[PDB]
Amino acid sequence: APVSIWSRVVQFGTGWGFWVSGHVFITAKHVAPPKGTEIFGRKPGDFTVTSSGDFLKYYFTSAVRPDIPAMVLENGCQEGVVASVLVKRASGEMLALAVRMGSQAAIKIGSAVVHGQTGMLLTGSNAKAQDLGTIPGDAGCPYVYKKGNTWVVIGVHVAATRSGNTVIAATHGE
Repeated sequence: APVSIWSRVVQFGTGWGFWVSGHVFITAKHVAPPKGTEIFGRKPGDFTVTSSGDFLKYYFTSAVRPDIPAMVLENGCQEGVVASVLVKRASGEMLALAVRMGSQAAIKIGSAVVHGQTGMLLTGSNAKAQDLGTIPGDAGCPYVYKKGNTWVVIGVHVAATRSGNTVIAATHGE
């Protein structure tokens, strides 16, 4: 009966994004298509767009996906929480990566300080040797966890370190 969580993750621009609800879609700003692109067969004027750092939210005034009930969105989680990154690949593969969430920490470079949260993959020290870490292009995939019985989404993937153990999620509530 209930909608799979994976079905909320869809391809978008040069990465992916997540239906929080029937009206709300989120992604990483740096993978999105240009301002004024028709998306999901919608014109500009059918939606409003808000962004904090590399977090990007579309709100469609008329629901795009009535089938999908609203999920609690949060601005990160308590540190130490084990969340999952729901990574889809263009091959079709779906990889849920366990990640221990670190501290809310904000850096690309100086004078362009974007905000998010780090975590370490629980996939081990040699995640990229195993084809079990992320790649750029997984950007936009969601980070989620289960608080009690309730599911909640906390951010979207932006990047990983060279040796892929540390990952970075963009956050906010909007």
